[PDB]
Amino acid sequence: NPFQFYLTRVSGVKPKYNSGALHIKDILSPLFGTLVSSAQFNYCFDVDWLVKQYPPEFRKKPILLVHGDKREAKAHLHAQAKPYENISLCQAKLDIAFGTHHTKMMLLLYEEGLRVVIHTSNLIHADWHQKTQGIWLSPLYPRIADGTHKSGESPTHFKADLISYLMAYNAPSLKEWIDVIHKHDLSETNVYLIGSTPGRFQGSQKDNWGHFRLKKLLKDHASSMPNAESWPVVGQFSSVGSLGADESKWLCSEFKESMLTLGKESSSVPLYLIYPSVENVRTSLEGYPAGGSLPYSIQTAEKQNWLHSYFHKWSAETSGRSNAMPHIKTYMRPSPDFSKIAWFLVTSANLSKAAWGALEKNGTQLMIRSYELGVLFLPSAFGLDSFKVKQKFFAPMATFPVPYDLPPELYGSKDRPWIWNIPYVKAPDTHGNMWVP
Ligand SMILES: Cc1ccc(C(=O)O)c(C(=O)O)c1
Repeated sequence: NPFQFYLTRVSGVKPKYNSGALHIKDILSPLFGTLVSSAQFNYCFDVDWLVKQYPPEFRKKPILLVHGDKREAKAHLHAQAKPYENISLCQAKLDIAFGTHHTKMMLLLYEEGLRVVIHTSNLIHADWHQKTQGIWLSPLYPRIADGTHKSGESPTHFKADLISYLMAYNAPSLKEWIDVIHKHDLSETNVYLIGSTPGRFQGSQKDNWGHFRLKKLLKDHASSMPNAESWPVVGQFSSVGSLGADESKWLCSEFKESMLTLGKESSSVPLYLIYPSVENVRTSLEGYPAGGSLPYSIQTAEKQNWLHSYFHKWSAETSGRSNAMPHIKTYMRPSPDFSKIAWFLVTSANLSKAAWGALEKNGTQLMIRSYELGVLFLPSAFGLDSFKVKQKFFAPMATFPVPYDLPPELYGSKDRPWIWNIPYVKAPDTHGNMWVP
């Protein structure tokens, strides 16, 4: 395949559904490279568990943990890392309130080159056990020979864009990784980087991040087709923020507007949002505890009941993962019959203004609260006009492996979105348990 898009291994499904899936131990294996140093960007870490995922021969190499924790939470992370003298920490600044360091990325420096992994999983056992998660693996990037002056840049601008993303941290430990990236040849990269970083961006800087970055890439590197108004937008996520009193406040006015962009010329487009129902969670491999990783609060949900008419069940027969609750986040643009897609994005970004950005000051300023990162697959970057949808995820390689079922199925009249902080006590889950948060 050209795409290098993988799901994580799921315990408790038949082995055919893990054929070609990746566990964290596979990513860190000596088969992927002879590790010299690594950086782990994430939200949540179990350091004892993380260190055991590295092969023993690599377990003492330097590891940088890039996190967003403050106050008592920051102290706990430092206490976790203290027994491991090779572990350094970088606290990403979060100077806008209610922001999160949500980016999930590995930088892996080898004797043979450099690899970048952009994925969706926290660095805890539960996130790699029975969930649907997504991974993009970069090629092995060779070092540019000293004395040679080359850009090492790809047609998607990935090298400069990744450096720009890291520069926004203003962190000395990350300037070291910027210098590593500068020394490597990333020209084989066929995906576009879509990041979010905290700030208030005006003028052209608006196009650097969040949903305006997606809009700019779709304008410059995708083309509109006849009947484009008939091509739906699909968003699929594990958390929902406060979107406003109706769809015109943000969802259908600016978020959907960016996602429906195609080409440079200047809405009826259907919007499908995929988010687990209570029933999906109750009968999952984990049962109700899967809902601990599906944060949608009752306080937020009750403000926006209009939103739930957009909601569609989680179903993933194609990858054997209907019962592996999603922590992956994906966005894509299928054709009216769902047989082709105009693009596909895997990202950390949930359905949230904090992640994607919200316009302020009469539309002159894009405000983002959080760090997010994803990769965008555009047909043009592969010499194609569209991607065919892979019929069965694990069975021409111009076919993109969409990990869940199409078309998405609307919630039934008695279905409700999973809301994590209310009790579910009238029907036991897979393990015979009730949920009382
Ligand atoms: C509210 C929140 C906080 C952290 C995460 C995460 O990094 O897992 C999530 C998620 O992605 O569901 C959601």
